[PDB]
Amino acid sequence: PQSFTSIARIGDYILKSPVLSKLCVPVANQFINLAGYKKLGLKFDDLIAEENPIMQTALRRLPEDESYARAYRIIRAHQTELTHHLLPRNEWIKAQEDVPYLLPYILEAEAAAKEKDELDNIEVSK
Amino acid sequence: MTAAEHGLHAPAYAWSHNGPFETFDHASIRRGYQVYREVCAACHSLDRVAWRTLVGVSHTNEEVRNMAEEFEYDDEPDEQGNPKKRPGKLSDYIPGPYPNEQAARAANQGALPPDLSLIVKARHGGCDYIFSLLTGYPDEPPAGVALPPGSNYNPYFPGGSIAMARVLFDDMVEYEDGTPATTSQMAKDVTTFLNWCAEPEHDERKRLGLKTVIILSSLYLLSIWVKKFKWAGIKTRKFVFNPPKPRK
Amino acid sequence: WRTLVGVSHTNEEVRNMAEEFEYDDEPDEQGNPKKRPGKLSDYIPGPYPN
Amino acid sequence: SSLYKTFFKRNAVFVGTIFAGAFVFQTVFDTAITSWYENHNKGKLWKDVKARIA
Amino acid sequence: MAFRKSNVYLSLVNSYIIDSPQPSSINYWWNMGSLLGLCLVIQIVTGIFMAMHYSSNIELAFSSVEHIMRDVHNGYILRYLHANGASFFFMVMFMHMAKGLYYGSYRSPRVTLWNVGVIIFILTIATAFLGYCCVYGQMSHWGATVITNLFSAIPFVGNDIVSWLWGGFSVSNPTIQRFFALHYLVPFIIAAMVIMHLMALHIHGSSNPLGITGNLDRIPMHSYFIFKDLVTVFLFMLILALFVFYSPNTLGHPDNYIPGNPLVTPASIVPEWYLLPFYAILRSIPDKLLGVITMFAAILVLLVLPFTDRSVVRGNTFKVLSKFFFFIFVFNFVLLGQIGACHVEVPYVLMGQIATFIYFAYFLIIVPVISTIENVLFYIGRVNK
Amino acid sequence: WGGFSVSNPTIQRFFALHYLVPFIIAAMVIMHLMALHIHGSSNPLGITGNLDRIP
Amino acid sequence: KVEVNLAAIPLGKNVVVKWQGKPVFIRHRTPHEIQEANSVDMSALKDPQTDADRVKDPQWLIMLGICTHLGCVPIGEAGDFGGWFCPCHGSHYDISGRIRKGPAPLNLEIPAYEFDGDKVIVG
Amino acid sequence: GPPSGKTYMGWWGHMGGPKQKGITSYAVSPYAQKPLQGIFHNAVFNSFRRFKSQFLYVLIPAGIYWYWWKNGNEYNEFLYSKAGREELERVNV
Amino acid sequence: GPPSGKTYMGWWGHMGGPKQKGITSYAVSPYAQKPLQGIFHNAVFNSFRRFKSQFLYVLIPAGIYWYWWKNGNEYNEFLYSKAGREELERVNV
Ligand SMILES: CCCCCCCCCCC(=O)OC[C@H](COP(=O)(O)OC[C@H](O)COP(=O)(O)OC[C@@H](COC(=O)CC)OC(=O)CCC)OC(=O)CCCCCCCC
Ligand SMILES: CCCCCCCCCCCCCCCCCC(=O)OC[C@H](COP(=O)(O)OCCN)OC(=O)CCCCCCCCCCCCC
Ligand code: HEM
Ligand code: HEM
Ligand code: HEM
Ligand code: HEM
Ligand SMILES: COc1c(O)c(C)c(C/C=C(\C)CC/C=C(\C)CC/C=C(\C)CC/C=C(\C)CC/C=C(\C)CCC=C(C)C)c(O)c1OC
Ligand SMILES: CCCCCCCCCCCCCCC(=O)OCCCOP(=O)(O)OC[C@@H](O)COP(=O)(O)OCCCOC(C)=O
Ligand SMILES: Cc1cccc(-n2nnn(C)c2=O)c1COc1ccn(-c2ccc(Cl)cc2)n1
Ligand code: FES
Repeated sequence: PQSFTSIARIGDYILKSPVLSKLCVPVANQFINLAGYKKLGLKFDDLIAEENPIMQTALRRLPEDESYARAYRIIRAHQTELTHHLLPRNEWIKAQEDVPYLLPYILEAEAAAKEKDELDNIEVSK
Repeated sequence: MTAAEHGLHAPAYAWSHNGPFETFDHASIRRGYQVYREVCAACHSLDRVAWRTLVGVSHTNEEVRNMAEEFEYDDEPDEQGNPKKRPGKLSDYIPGPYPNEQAARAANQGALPPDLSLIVKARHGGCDYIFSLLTGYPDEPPAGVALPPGSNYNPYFPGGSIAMARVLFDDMVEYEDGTPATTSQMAKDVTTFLNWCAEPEHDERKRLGLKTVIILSSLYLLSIWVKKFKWAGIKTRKFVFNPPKPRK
Repeated sequence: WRTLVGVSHTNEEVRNMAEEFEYDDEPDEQGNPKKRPGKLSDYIPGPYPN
Repeated sequence: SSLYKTFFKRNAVFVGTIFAGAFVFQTVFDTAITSWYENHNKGKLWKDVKARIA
Repeated sequence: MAFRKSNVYLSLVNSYIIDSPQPSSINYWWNMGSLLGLCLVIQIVTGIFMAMHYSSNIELAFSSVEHIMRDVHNGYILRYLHANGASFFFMVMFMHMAKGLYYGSYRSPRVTLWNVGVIIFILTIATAFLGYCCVYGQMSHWGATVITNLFSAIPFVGNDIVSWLWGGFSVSNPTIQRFFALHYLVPFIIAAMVIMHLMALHIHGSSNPLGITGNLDRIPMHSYFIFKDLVTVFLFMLILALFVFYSPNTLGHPDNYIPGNPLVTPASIVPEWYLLPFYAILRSIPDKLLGVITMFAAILVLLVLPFTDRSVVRGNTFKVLSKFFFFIFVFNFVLLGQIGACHVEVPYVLMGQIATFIYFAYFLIIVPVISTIENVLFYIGRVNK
Repeated sequence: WGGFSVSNPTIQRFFALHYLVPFIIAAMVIMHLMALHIHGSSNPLGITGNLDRIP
Repeated sequence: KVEVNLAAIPLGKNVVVKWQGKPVFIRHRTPHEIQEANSVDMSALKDPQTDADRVKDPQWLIMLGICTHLGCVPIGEAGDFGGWFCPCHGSHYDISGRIRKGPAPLNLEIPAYEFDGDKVIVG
Repeated sequence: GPPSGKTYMGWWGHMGGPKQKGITSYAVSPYAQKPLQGIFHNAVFNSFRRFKSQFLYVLIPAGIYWYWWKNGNEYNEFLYSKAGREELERVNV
Repeated sequence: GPPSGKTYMGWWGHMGGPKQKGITSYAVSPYAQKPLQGIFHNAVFNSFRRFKSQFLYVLIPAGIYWYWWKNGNEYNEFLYSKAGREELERVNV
């Protein structure tokens, strides 16, 4: 549990620097291909642990057609693992389909929870 | 540490009770008790072994009754309260040569010879260590070693200095069945007899282990078959997804 | 013997009462038996051997 | 096959035939192993040494 | 409804081993908790039947174990199943704890389940120590002397704890008679903590090797995982029977067949194989009070693990760098056991000091640093800015 | 008996069984309290108590 | 606490009594080795005391052996000076009991024996 | 009895996942299938595919800790031999 | 978890009795009352009222079993005295 606000703060500083982007981004591409979740037909946002109130808020606000597609990818990955196989190569998730569909719902639920903490522990300045 | 402080490593001889389907050689246990009584028993006790456990293993019931009746044991006291003595019976234990350990050290220049009832299980090496010790006394120590007076050299003992001299020499025992009693023959017979004294269950344990391994390896193969039958509906299950219409 | 000290006799009195009896000692260096007088950790002896 | 259709005819065995055949199994299994074990070690047992002193 | 659901006692059986919803994709590593309940039953049953023939006096303890091996009918089966069954109890427990390290089972919402399991591990180490001293061999006397003298370094209460633990001035007759009575009792405290362990498991269920939710695809316990449990039960009994009947003294020391003597020191004093990594941590600190704290902190450092894992993904299945450093921690634990069975010599003293550092730096330095690096690599490998 | 009369094996096995049965009684007391919890206690009038309860 | 008298000590021995479950080494000291005990320099040792602070006894000699190594035990007076050559790691030392020859840097606790009127109580 | 705190698992009928719509599943009875048709190709081809994917995460840490133990064992054997006697005196100070 | 069989007790709010309507109750705090005002009249008058209502169900069975034991004890004392020696021989056959 780091934060998704802290991950985006460090990651945006790397991608805007011209010399840090040429050195860290090819390492991150080989790290994802060696992980192997796309061979089970999954995206990265399916992998996030969900037993926390921030993540339960973001899953309620997801549109209905994307919640049906997410539930099918999770069920298909549980059946593929118990048979100890991988999916056929025409059903692997491509690189241009691995998009962060759930990240904008996470970042707005976290900014509202931080604003509620700063107002409940505020000091008057008379 | 130094290799002299560890002791020399004992090699691996081909004992006839090595192997999962092998028993003791009971003609070598009988020959090994005779080397115990005539050679070892002058200084060693065998305190965990009763007379009755020898019947049906190396001697008959009539033979052990005559061996036990050559020793004297304490009886219940008299009607006046005076002590008494009696000969031995089958429920007695084999007696030792010394009354206490102060008298044992006085006859052996301060050293105490141990009890030999568990000596095979209590040494690293097992039967191979006891055989290599009794046949591994050199005629002279190597050049440079200074022995204290009253010690002997044996390279299998840790430190190389032992308080037991060489005891086994050729034709010091006349065997009953006619086997030639050399040094290596008599050293092989005591080690088989002393392994029976430490593990008298050995022949029965290896026969109950044959029944247990056959039954448990048949239950293991039958349970793999039954598990693959009951899981066959889950393993070949298929899923299809048609995305719902956006009415909702 | 030690349980009598402070109840009916002094420490000096019980030491003289215990030293009038003979007890078994640890054996000799040759392995022969030995005897010794009594001390405060001994028990009060009886008149018969069995 | 069909020899597991002659004795049982499409059913399971039963709970009483399991307990009845288990006791018949114990006496035949114990005799067959004691015979193989003593034949493998022939000449070393006490009943072979006892004969050779007589 | 059915009678197994309405009866007060049968509903507890139905809700735990019959109708319990399980994730579909759990593998054979999830079968180790069932084997640990079988191990605890074997130890309690074989120990009660041996306790009818045992005498705990200082001059009768060694000879009553020899009386069990020679005079009691099938008494050698009772002892060898008991002595080898304790080594099998520790091997399955090491594999059960390492499964939770690899798959992230310590994480929320299963933190209370992890904390109760740490208490079970401490009580099992104490049980095996107390029963080993009841043989009163030569290894039993000098192993109890080394451990009980460690508590004399505590300031101002050192000499009062050790004299109360002995009942006298050394390891004597009151020490062995009280070690046997405490050995009968602590297995019943372990059985009460196992019930509290299963109550915390019931409210959230098990995890799965993918690290994601399992509420979408469940199968019941009866006839899938009842018959998958039978496969590892019959393999456990077959390997244990090969040790009990064909090699019954491989996992022991030959010096424990010598009766214990307070006036003769053995040449080497070494524990059993499952206490050897914690014995090498103790001998690596030269101070005497700091060694006792460090040996007990090697168990309590498992409690800090829910807080130093900084990852948003549960488990090691899709993590490259977390998989590499998991097996560094595993083979470092085997090297600590090999060092603890050697003499205090060059270069084994420096090797045991570096390996003690790598043990503690895994929980406190390595895991929080590489969890943060993997969070950022997952981000910048997808987002295009 | 473990023999032909009340002897040494009789007393050594009676003490080991005496240590164990108090722990079986403690497990039956828990099963006793589970059956009490589903219906509650009775009262000295013999009639229902669901109309007037105190914690 | 065991109680022994003056001339009731085993004089020409090294008796290892199990007083309080502890090995302990006892020697009759003849008054001729005050010339001979401390001819050894204690700078060849690692920490010096005196003969005086160690042995407060003129003609008797006691020291216990709950050793900080693991609890070893020596062999009687052969070896180098009249001391005690030990077979565990090759240690041997002086007639009084202070180690430097062999790897043992410290020295042992002396028992708190006590004299009161023709008595000595080891304890 | 009273209710307790909230959980993340339910029971049969109210297990607690998202709502499902559009997925259909098919199965076939185990009595209608041929017995043990994975005893050959799964044991040779599939187990080789699972082995070589995960063998560099295990054997590179295993080779580091085995090289370290083997040089420390061979250096201790040299120190207590006859040729290593003047090195033993200077690494013991 | 699943639900279990039906009971006759509930919990706070749904205990399981009949519906109540028309009953009102009143109480007063224990801090506003005078302490121990039943130490005299309850101990003498009320305990005497509870005693004598239930004392014939206990003392009529108690007097039957005490009269029976007292005659059997006095007859055994006569049989083993000197005067009861020829009755002892004929009740022992
Ligand atoms: C102290 C003694 C205890 C004895 C009992 C403990 C036994 C359990 C060993 C630990 C373990 O759980 O590892 C299992 C793991 C494989 O888990 P998986 O679900 O991914 O593979 C399912 C399989 O493909 C289909 O398994 P399937 O159901 O098709 O066949 C069953 C299989 C029996 O398997 C077992 O019983 C467990 C070993 O039958 C056969 O193998 C046929 C040949 C006779 O294996 C591995 O991942 C690596 C193998 C070596 C790991 C050993 C590490 C120990 C230090
Ligand atoms: C107090 C702290 C105590 C801690 C105890 C630490 C010591 C534990 C000793 C047992 C270690 C065994 C590790 C058990 C962990 C199990 C989880 C695991 O590692 O997963 C198996 C691993 C990866 O599994 P995947 O899910 O990714 O896919 C598998 C497809 N074949 O797939 C594999 O790579 C196979 C695993 C093989 C592991 C072999 C290495 C262990 C060797 C131990 C030798 C010890 C005796 C000398
Ligand atoms: C065939 C005859 C004998 C056998 C098999 C035998 C066996 C043994 C064994 C196994 C040991 C222990 C070795 C060890 O601890 O590593 C031993 C030690 C000893 N034996 Fe014997 N023994 C025999 C005859 C004798 C005899 C005749 C004597 C006569 C004095 C004797 C005196 C001793 C002594 C003093 C020791 C102690 C040695 C030491 O601790 O250094 N033994 N014997
Ligand atoms: C979690 C459960 C237990 C564990 C891990 C355990 C462990 C051990 C161990 C390691 C030994 C030494 C074995 C040897 O080397 O000979 C031992 C000995 C012994 N244990 Fe246990 N024990 C357990 C339960 C029990 C119980 C419940 C009892 C008694 C009711 C018991 C009775 C004994 C006895 C009598 C010995 C005597 C020595 C022997 O017979 O081997 N054990 N125990
Ligand atoms: C000694 C007796 C023990 C018993 C009888 C026992 C029993 C069980 C059982 C039956 C399970 C569920 C099945 C499984 O996941 O394998 C389980 C899970 C678990 N146990 Fe244990 N266990 C014991 C010791 C321990 C220890 C020593 C630890 C940790 C230090 C531990 C921690 C856990 C955890 C975290 C889980 C959940 C794993 C998951 O759901 O993925 N347990 N235990
Ligand atoms: C160690 C033994 C026992 C313990 C700890 C125990 C404990 C309890 C407790 C705490 C209650 C709660 C209500 C009350 O106090 O009346 C209770 C009720 C009850 N017990 Fe026991 N008990 C024991 C033995 C027995 C025995 C020997 C019997 C009958 C043969 C019995 C039958 C009952 C019954 C029928 C009730 C319900 C009474 C009512 O609700 O009116 N119990 N018990
Ligand atoms: C996730 O999946 C699982 C799961 O897979 C399993 C298996 C279980 C099942 C749980 C276990 C296997 C662990 C339970 C084990 C215990 C509670 C151990 C307790 C042990 C005992 C109570 C031993 C008691 C033994 C005795 C009293 C011995 C009796 C001996 C006697 C009477 C000798 C005297 C005899 C005479 C003739 C005088 C789950 O609960 C579970 O969670 C849902
Ligand atoms: C058609 C059906 C056929 C199916 C056949 C399958 C049979 C297979 C049996 C063997 C398989 C596994 C072996 C293990 C076993 O049987 O365990 C017994 C039950 C498991 O434990 P539990 O009692 O369910 O949990 C027990 C615990 O989890 C529950 O904690 P508790 O304390 O009881 O809670 C109530 C607290 C009350 O406390 C008070 C104060 O009153
Ligand atoms: C030193 C030595 C030598 C010989 C045998 C044994 N020993 N004792 N029992 N067994 C099975 C043995 O092998 C030992 C003890 O070794 C260890 C190591 C850590 N502990 C320990 C830690 C926590 C607690 Cl609470 C209790 C003990 N004990
Ligand atoms: S006893 Fe300390 S070095 Fe020999």
